[PDB]
Amino acid sequence: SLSLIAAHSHITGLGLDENLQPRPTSEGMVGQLQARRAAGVILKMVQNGTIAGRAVLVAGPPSTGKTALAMGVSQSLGKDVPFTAIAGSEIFSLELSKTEALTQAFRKSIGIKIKEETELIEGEVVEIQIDRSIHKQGKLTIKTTDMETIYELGNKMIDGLTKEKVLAGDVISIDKASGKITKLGRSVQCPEGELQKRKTVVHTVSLHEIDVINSRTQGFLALFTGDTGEIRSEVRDQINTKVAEWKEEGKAEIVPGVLFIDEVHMLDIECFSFINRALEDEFAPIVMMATNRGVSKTRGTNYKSPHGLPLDLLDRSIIITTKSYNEQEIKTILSIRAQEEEVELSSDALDLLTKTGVETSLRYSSNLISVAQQIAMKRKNNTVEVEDVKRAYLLFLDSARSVKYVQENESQYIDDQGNVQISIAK
Amino acid sequence: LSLIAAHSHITGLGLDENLQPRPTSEGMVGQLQARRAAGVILKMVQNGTIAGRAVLVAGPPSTGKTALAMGVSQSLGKDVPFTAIAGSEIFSLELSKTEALTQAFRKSIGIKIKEETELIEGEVVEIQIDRSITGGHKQGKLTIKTTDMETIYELGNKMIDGLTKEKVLAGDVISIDKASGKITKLGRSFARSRDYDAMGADTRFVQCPEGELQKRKTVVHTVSLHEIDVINSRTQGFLALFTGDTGEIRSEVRDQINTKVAEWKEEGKAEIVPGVLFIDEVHMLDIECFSFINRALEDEFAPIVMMATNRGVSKTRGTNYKSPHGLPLDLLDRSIIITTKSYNEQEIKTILSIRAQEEEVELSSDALDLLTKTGVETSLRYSSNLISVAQQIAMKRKNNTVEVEDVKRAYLLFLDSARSVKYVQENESQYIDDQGNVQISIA
Amino acid sequence: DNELIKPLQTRVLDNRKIIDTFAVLTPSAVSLDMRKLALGLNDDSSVGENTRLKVMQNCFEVSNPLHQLQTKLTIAFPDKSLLQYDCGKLQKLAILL
Amino acid sequence: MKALVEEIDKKTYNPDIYFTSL
Amino acid sequence: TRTAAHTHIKGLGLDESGVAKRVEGGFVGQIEAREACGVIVDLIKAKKMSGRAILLAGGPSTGKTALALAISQELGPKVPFCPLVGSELYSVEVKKTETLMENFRRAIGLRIKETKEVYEGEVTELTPEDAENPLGGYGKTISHVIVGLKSAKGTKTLRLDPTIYESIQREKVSIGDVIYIEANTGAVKRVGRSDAYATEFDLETEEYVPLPKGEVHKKKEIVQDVTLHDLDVANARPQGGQDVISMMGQLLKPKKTEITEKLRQEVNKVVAKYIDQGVAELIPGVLFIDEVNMLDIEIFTYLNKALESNIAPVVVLASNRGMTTVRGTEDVISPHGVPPDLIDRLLIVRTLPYDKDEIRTIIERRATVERLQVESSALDLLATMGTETSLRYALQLLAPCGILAQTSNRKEIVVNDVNEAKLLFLDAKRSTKI
Amino acid sequence: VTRTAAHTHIKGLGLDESGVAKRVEGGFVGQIEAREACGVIVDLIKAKKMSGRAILLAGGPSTGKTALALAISQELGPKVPFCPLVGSELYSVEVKKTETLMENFRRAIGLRIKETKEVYEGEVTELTPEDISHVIVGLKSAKGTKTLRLDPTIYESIQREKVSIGDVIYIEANTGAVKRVGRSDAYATEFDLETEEYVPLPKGEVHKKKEIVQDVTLHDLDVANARPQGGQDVISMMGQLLKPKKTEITEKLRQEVNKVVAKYIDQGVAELIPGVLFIDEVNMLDIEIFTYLNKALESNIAPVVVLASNRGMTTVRGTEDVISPHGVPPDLIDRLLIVRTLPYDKDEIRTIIERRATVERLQVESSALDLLATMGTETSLRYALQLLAPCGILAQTSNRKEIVVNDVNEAKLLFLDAKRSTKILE
Amino acid sequence: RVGRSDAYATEFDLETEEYVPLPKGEVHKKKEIVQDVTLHDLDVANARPQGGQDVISMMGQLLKPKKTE
Ligand SMILES: Nc1ncnc2c1ncn2[C@@H]1O[C@H](COP(=O)(O)OP(=O)(O)OP(O)(O)=S)[C@@H](O)[C@H]1O
Ligand SMILES: Nc1ncnc2c1ncn2[C@@H]1O[C@H](COP(=O)(O)OP(=O)(O)OP(O)(O)=S)[C@@H](O)[C@H]1O
Ligand SMILES: Nc1ncnc2c1ncn2[C@@H]1O[C@H](COP(=O)(O)OP(=O)(O)O)[C@@H](O)[C@H]1O
Ligand SMILES: Nc1ncnc2c1ncn2[C@@H]1O[C@H](COP(=O)(O)OP(=O)(O)O)[C@@H](O)[C@H]1O
Ligand SMILES: [Mg+2]
Ligand SMILES: [Mg+2]
Ligand SMILES: [Mg+2]
Ligand SMILES: [Mg+2]
Repeated sequence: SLSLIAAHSHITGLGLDENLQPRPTSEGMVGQLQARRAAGVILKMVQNGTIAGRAVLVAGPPSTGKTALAMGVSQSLGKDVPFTAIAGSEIFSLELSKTEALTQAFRKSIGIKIKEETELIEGEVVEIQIDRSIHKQGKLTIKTTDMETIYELGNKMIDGLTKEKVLAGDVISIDKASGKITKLGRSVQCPEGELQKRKTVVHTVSLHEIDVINSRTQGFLALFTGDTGEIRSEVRDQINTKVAEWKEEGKAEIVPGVLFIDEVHMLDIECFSFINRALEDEFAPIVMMATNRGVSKTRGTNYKSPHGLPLDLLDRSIIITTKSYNEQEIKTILSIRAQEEEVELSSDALDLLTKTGVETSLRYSSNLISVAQQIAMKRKNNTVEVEDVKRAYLLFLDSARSVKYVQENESQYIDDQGNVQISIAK
Repeated sequence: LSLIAAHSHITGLGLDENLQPRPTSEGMVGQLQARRAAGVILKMVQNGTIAGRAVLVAGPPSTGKTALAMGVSQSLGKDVPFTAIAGSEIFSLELSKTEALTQAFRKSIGIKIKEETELIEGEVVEIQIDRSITGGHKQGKLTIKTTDMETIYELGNKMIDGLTKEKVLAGDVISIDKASGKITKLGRSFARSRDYDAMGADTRFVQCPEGELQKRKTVVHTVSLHEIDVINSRTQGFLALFTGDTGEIRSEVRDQINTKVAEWKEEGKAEIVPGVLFIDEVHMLDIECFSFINRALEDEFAPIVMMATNRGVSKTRGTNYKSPHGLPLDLLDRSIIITTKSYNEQEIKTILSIRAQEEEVELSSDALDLLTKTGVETSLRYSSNLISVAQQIAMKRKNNTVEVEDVKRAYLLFLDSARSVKYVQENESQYIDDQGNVQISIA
Repeated sequence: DNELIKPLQTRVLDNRKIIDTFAVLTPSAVSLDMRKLALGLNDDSSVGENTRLKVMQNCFEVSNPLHQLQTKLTIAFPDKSLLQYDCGKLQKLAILL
Repeated sequence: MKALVEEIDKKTYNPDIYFTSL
Repeated sequence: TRTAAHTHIKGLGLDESGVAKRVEGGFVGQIEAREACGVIVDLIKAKKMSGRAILLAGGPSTGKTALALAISQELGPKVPFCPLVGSELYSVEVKKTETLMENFRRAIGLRIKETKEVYEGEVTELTPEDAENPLGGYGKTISHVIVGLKSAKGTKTLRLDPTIYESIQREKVSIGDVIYIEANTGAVKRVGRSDAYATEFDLETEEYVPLPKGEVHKKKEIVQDVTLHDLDVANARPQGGQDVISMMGQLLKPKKTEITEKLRQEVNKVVAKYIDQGVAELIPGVLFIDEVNMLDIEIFTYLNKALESNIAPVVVLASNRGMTTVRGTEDVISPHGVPPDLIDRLLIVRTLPYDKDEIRTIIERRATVERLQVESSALDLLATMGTETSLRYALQLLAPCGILAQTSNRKEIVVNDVNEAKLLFLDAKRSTKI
Repeated sequence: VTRTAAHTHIKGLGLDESGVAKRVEGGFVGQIEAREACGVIVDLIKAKKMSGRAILLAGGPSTGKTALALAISQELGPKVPFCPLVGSELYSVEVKKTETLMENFRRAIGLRIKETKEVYEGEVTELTPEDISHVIVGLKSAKGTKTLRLDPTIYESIQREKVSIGDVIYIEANTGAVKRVGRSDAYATEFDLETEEYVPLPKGEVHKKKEIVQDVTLHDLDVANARPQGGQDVISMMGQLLKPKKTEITEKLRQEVNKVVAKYIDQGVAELIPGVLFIDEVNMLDIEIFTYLNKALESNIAPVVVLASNRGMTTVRGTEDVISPHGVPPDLIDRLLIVRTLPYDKDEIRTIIERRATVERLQVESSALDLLATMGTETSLRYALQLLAPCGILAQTSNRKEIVVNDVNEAKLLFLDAKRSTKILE
Repeated sequence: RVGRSDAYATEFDLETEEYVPLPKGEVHKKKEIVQDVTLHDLDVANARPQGGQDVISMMGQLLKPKKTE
């Protein structure tokens, strides 16, 4: 998975010990002790899997670590467990109702593991002999590290091998039941033992994936095209009852996951009303909601609310609150960011960055590191010194300074009333 | 296919060789400053170098702004695209506002690709097609003649099929395109030997062609940039050229078409003829449309946009603040505004006379004076509409000229805005008010 | 009415020259297996074998007027005029001949 | 994935026999 | 037998080189409006102008829709009249502008007059005459094919050109078949066997048609009426068949689409060509948009642009409003509902309210239309209510009075029935009080 | 000969090696600080390290923001993908605004790949169906002959191209495209008149193999893997005329495409070229677009999005009580670095007018140019810029090449400014 | 076609056949089948029937099942 550097690449975990007590700086996370402790409690609840339909609200001031906390929870939760992260603005679609979009998001975060035991023969082919009707007579020889035997083919196997046009001397894989043939290069690699092996393959799917697969004749393309449409509720009921029966039979297990809505303050009252009931039912994942606004008017309503959310939903949620950082934590977060971005800052440069971040914003100081690095490279210098950061500060403006400039020159910008003085004279 | 319309009386801007507007020429009267500015914009379009300029035509109603646009279009003539749209046309259901504006902008740029084709023309002497029954082999030869030469061609299968489909005979003068393969029956050289059916349906003889049998001719294919975009957007885009439902063409298609057309121009294969886009009542457009117009005028493949507005200061749609012309200051900063003024009595009189000439209505002098006084009093368009009704009233009287009494009757029968407003105010109880109340009974 | 009314098919057929001249662009990326995977005509689809073969045969026998557009938008060949454009000797040889 | 174009020799190629060896 | 609200409006009732008669054509009163509609009808019949707008302005129950219907009846069924309510423009499949343009081009009409010569009759003889070969070669050549057709009081033999053999083979005609051969085209078409051979076989799938009447050679003039909208839709629609485009058209339901200007211009060009050839004539027609107050400002602006089109019909608008705000605008109070820009481009005709005598005459003529008989006292009371509450109230109350009279075994409407209906059915005012 | 647009004179940022900007280079006059900042941004983009970085070009109208964006595009070069946009372009009707934004995000990320093309071409000497059946075709060339076996799809393509014996074809093995290039020259004189256009017999061997490097975007791969896109078979025609409209591509398809691209890069057959997404007039965006832009920037594979606005203390569209520095909510502002753009004095206006006149092939007298500069100072710079073409037209009509003061006065009397038109309205 | 009998499982050592056991009970078994279906199920079945093996039928099957009035 090759990709560039993001703003959350350094957070490789939640940084807890055995007793769920977070360390001062571990797994890329700094500070936020109580928030990380509560996030570890949530993570343990997710791993247990015995608790369903819990909503946790991650509230606090901006640039405090809500998305960082969610990313740490996701990484510590690891793979092999669903984690759906959708912004609140992704629900509003022209093809799916908001309730249907929320339902699909809810189903995406509940995983189902199905084990399929397949009999497949793997080895290095040697000879193939196919003859005309005397329907068809055929013999193939497969060599491995310790066996070399011939196989008497039948009609359909001969047809399949002719369709694949398998050559000789190339590693081949044939499935006894399905009949699929997977080609491989000449034996770096080599056959490793018995001709016919018994290895199980596990398929990880979500409830939404099963719903879409059964939705149409070839619905599994919609998982990529996105033209699923509002699935009939009877189909979902069928999926649910069959998943219950499979779990009872023991031929499939359920892996509950986490659904993360980053900007819940954009969902309307209908979405919250739907969420209230969707949480109650079984197969409901754990919903993490991140909000920042203190008291705002819920979208679709004309009244204020304690977080931009209706009181019914807040009654159903437990709130994890994040607190603003101080100078030392800003310093160590910037050091981690600089190490991630492969930038060697000096001590005085780091101190200047820390004071700038405390005065203005942590994100502003975080973004200045790469610009400072590029400025230094223009001077053919390796380490970023104070003057490079000062030039970066002079060239690029923050929110407060930009606001001050706009306020002091309000005539030359377009205002809310649509007035501007383009003419430099008069 | 046309009828006598409102602006059917103007055939151009009526300018001299030095762009000085004549007092009355090509149908236009007065508006000397406006006509001079329109001529300057005309020369700018004809030069083909200046790209993406915006020009605004402002003034009171009935001051001739749409007439000015029609004059510019007529001076442009054919071969120079002119896209006349209204502000209401952008708001569609299958396309976005930005997409509709993009398609309207691209409709005004034409691409001409010239090709040289070989054409065979002559009068047939003998046609002979030999085909075996229950067999696929066909063999045929024809003798096509001209006044100075005659020759025989032995034909391939496709030519035989085409001539059989076209129903070519001996007394036929036909043309053959060696590349396309189409056969066009130009006419007949003599009669069909007096068979029973089709006795005398070939009397309209045509002269035998003269000269070299196989002559080269040039063919010009003119297609707008939007048509190329629609063709290359999808495989079914060709149907979308007529049906509509073009969809929102991906930006990569437009960028690639731009690059390919620039390469064609640098290669001399294609000639680009930019045109004019004209928006009626641009005040109906949203602020998003104005922002897109602001940006899209900076493109190198953009036409010259001209807009008409009469709102004065008014609220821009999509915003809650009034703007100088119903348009944001960003769009006003990058547009040159040409203004129109109210008309004198003499200008109104001569416009009425021009309209009467176009409508083939013969007005007496006193009738024309009364119409001019009415138009000054009420409206130019009111008298223009009254002319034809007066002609019909005169015809009812069995008279070939419109007199004062016919105009008086037309005035009595048909009302102006002011008289209707007065009659409404006097009898307000007989009409439904904004509060939804009306008296139906008379007692 | 056969001349006043012309369906889309005869318009596709009659505008052959314009289609040849102006259809230039080709897709940036294609995947051949998606052509049959979209219709459920792959060899290992859930549709029955007999239905798949019948649909394939009907597709083989059906006639489409958009074939020229498909072949123009699938592969692009440089125009013959490019040969003249790239050699002034050929340019003057053309008028000489 | 699959080779849509295959090279065959008229004398050698025949559907009745398929053979390949080291 | 059915009775709508305007069955009695047969026309404007004007006289040649004159004025409106007081009562004629189902109209009572409204002399000025009828004369104005007459001059407008003359203008439409002139067929030389485009984009002419008239506005029927007046109160409720003033005859506006009756005037529009009178214009339609006076012009005749040959002139394309397109009734419409302003509410109909707001579609869900396309924009309002497209719907307005479609109505505009539906109002314009085209008439195609074609004369065709045809020979029809039962095939009796089929013999090719041998002739000398210009190219020799000892082959057997034919110079003509002889077809003998017999008809009712007529029979002839034709020496057609040798080309007919292809059409004869394609149409698999035979002796006893009755065929249809075009004189100038050379094609043939069989419509069935002759009825004289229906007895030769007890069962046969083919349809035996009666022998055609008249002489074998018949000249017929076929007139067909089309509208520009019909041509545009036909050109924008696939032919329909076994080709793949028609198959996907069957799969996807045909929604309305923005027919491009290129297709419309092509239709105009072909129409102009055939008009110049002398086979087609253009009829402008009338587009009647009732309740123009319902239209939004965007539709009004597009009307402003479309009235200037070189080919456009005569648009008649009707509004019962006074000073009301134009829909889609917040502070545009205009006369009627029409914004001032469009009012400057139209001509207004007033529709006056009625007097007691006019209401009484309208009521009695409507009662005559509904095949009802009323006493004089009952008619006077009905007119009193009509002047007291509404004309349409009494006009509608006529029928329940008739039903009550019929239930009482009476063939005439009496004051008792009128009062019984008055008590049973309340008007708007008495119900508002209740 | 050549056409002129708003930014035809802008050839680059005009920055030297050290990074300092000359007063007049690359068609730019003044704006030194913004040019230096944009040069630093260009260096950052060329580094190809960070993802999701965003900057804001903040200034009044007619100040040089779009010119700076086009200069950045010129400096980066045609290799990199630079996607221009307007805030009004994201309000689609087929798919939601979020999908359009994501598609434009992935359109600005470039990929350069190497592909080997297998090509066959020659004169057909045999067309024998194997019996929907394979076709055995024999291709002859000037250097040799070859006999091939083609799949049924290629047979359908050949069948619908009306290819017979003696025709010359062109089969591309990778894509299965068949083009009938014409009839062989050996049969040119068979008939004196037929529609066939003849071509010479191909030179070289029938089987040709070439290696071409082609530039694609991630959006191209997503579209390829989402919907069928080409082909000469009726199956492809039905597949693409079915589901024609745009679809809401899912995150799963993007993740799988990213995995494919990572595999391609790891094998060395592909290289990545991150680019720039330019969104002009960002104030037209609604609050939902900004909210999703917050999440989209945190993606590990994102371009360097540049935003431009000319508004100050304007309320954000969609919201009713959020006053923001440039119409951009504070949540996004913290993610951005603001480059302030400053107005122009009289001398720089004069130089800009001079250079614009030089570009459009006009001759302006010094006194007339001074009058044009002073009227641009009085009314507007763009107003002075658009007056040049009418002045040149007026001068040409008087048989005079150089522009004089009288022509400028006449052009002023003909065409008016916003202030003069508003005064006339008053 | 349920599949191949387990009796012929070892006829070929490599063959793609879903071998299934011999059915239990008699060859001719009569069973009474009871199902609970809503009326909406019948309405959906009538509105969007799954029958037909034509090209049009299959193409309609591939289309998304949009709700209709
Ligand atoms: N002058 C008239 N002579 C005879 N019947 C008339 C006359 N005017 C109206 N009517 C009839 O009165 C009834 C109502 O008049 P209409 O013209 O249909 O309605 P209206 O006057 O257009 O008012 P609106 O706009 O529809 S609410 C209809 O049955 C008409 O036929
Ligand atoms: N410093 C400069 N040097 C040279 N030309 C310039 C300069 N600044 C602006 N221009 C040109 O003058 C015009 C000003 O347009 P822009 O540069 O787009 O200004 P702007 O900031 O984009 O205004 P908005 O926000 O688009 S209304 C363009 O034609 C530019 O090419
Ligand atoms: N506790 C933390 N440890 C490490 N980095 C952090 C922490 N909190 C915030 N950050 C960094 O700050 C940046 C912005 O934080 P973000 O997730 O946007 O918080 P919010 O969503 O509340 O604004 C991120 O790039 C992240 O790397
Ligand atoms: N300068 C003019 N010369 C000739 N005719 C004119 C002139 N100005 C207006 N007219 C006529 O008067 C009418 C005014 O129409 P229009 O130009 O649409 O008014 P507006 O300028 O309000 O749009 C047109 O029918 C036009 O023929
Ligand atoms: Mg966040
Ligand atoms: Mg106008
Ligand atoms: Mg009415
Ligand atoms: Mg800009």
